[PDB]
Amino acid sequence: EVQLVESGAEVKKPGSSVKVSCKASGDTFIRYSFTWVRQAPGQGLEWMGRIITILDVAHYAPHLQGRVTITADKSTSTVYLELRNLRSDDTAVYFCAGVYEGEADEGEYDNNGFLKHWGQGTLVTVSSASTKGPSVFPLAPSSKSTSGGTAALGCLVKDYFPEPVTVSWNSGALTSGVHTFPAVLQSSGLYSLSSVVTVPSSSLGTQTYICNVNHKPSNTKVDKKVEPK
Amino acid sequence: DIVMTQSPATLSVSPGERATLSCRASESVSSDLAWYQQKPGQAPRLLIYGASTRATGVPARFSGSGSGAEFTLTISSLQSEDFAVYYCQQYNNWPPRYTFGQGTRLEIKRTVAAPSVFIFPPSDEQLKSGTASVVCLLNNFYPREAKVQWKVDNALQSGNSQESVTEQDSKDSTYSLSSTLTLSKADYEKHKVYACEVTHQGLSSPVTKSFNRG
Repeated sequence: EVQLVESGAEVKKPGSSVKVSCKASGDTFIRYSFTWVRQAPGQGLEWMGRIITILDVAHYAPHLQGRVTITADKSTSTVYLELRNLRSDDTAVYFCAGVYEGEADEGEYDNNGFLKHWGQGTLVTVSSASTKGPSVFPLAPSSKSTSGGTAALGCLVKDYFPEPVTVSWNSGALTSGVHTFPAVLQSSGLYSLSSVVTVPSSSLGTQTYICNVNHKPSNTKVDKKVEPK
Repeated sequence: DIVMTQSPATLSVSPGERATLSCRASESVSSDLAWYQQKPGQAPRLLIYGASTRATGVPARFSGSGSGAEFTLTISSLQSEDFAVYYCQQYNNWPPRYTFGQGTRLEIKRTVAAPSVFIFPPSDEQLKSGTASVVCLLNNFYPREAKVQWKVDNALQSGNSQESVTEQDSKDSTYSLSSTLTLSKADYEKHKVYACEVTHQGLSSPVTKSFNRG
């Protein structure tokens, strides 16, 4: 019963090359055939290829032949996936996936296409943009729109890169009744999401609202006071 | 060259009920067909393989049926945790040229809930930046189908703006749209009224919520 570990998410620029690692542990390495399955944001699984490890042979996906390679280091027990000539569309979460094959070290081999063990997934952003912390802008609580019960307000993390971004309200307390939207890619090449929390108006002016946005990539942690302005 | 089409692009159904998914294949893939389940932000999950055999440690409610070019992952009394996108994988040809289905979202169908539109103007600080961002939230609603329109000075202009629905929630099990008209500084100042028209299914009638610069 193996556990697959992957290399870190990498931000590569167009026309470049990226190599993602995948540590295989918990069982006999050569008894597994590993497959890389990529998935672009919003998109769905796309078979990238599979390496019949023990044999050290790997077959690939038509639309990738030439620009992709799958190799395995039996010594360190790792599998690698290399894509060269990166395009923007290559931007996706590259999954490492494996399946048991049988006493392959003994000649037995099921050569299974499905994937029983999956990796945590490694995200690769292939874009011409540059790493840059975000900028949080408070969303004035609808004081002249909603009343009587509760009012909704929030933040607007705009122009950040590469990804991803975490969000919490009031240092991490008011995480309830909040709808943090998936980021969105702007024409510039940057992303921008939004976080909101519909809370009672009678609490505007005592509980200084502050969304806590973090962006490890840029190593820029931001806090913004959402005063009922 | 094999195409795997999962007809039900989206399937809204309620917990306890029986959900059915159908994967359609180009040529015959015999029985080399597997089914996966993916939670937003998670590695897929091998449910069924070889068409009709569940993976070690998987709820018996998931039924794997089919053979040839017609497979079916039918589920008895669907479960709260059973919400996810489902994928079928074809792995019968050789050389290896495996293909995936395009998917199927097994969303929870509930009561048609109307959206409470909150229009947020562009913070002056953000305007001092060089641009303006008007956020028109659409809280808690269901059928993710919610057409929104950005009317600037009653101008149906439809362009510089970008939506973003949220996943199905936990408790409420609703969606929340988020349309954002990002204008300039010199053009934001060039327009007076900024309206956001939400035309939802659960909305008795169109609901325009706007504001005038100030």
